[PDB]
Amino acid sequence: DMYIERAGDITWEKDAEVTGNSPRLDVALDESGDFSLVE
Amino acid sequence: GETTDGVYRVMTRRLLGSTQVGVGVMQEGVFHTMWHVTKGAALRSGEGRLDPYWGDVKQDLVSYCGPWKLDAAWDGLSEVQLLAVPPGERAKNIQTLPGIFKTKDGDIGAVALDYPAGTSGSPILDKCGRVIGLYGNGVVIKNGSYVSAITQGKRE
Ligand SMILES: Cn1cc2c(C(=O)Nc3ccc4c(c3)CNC4)cccc2n1
Repeated sequence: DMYIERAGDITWEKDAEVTGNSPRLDVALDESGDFSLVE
Repeated sequence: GETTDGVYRVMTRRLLGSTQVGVGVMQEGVFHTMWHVTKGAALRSGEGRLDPYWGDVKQDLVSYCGPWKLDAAWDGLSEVQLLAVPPGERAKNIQTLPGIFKTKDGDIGAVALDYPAGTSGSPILDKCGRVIGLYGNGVVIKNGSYVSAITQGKRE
């Protein structure tokens, strides 16, 4: 049995930590909603 | 019970202690999360009950109390903010420039930020604070890291 608890507001934060890259990937989506890499 | 707009954690008491299985967005009285977080099961908000309304395994999305309300889209150019809510940790905005998932039915924005599976359903935002999609369904690239799609529903 699952329950929900408030975590905060949905706002954009100016001066937030900027990280992560931007990869262009060939992917496939199956009937089960699962992504996979196409090569 | 609580129906105020905002980000919420999805918890379960079924396993050891209280375990965070995911995250969701409350907007216009509708709770939005990823399908694999709840598997379509009912949710509790204190003494109140949230019942599933719409869901789809392939899109990996589900809404509670009403139809999917989130219709903002990534513009394909700007940086976004993942409002990450990790297990046992405080909500934190992380800014990134999304990459692309090239599929046979079109391109999807994707965020390359590694977080625990219990962070699934955390909202991805634009500079206006609008939810452009949810984090938690993507792929594992060659080095072990996760790259999630910016998964957005359809507002009927
Ligand atoms: C290594 N890693 C895996 C992560 C996931 C994750 O397993 N998602 C997930 C799980 C089950 C299903 C779907 C997606 C869609 N179809 C059913 C989520 C967030 C971070 C993750 N890191």
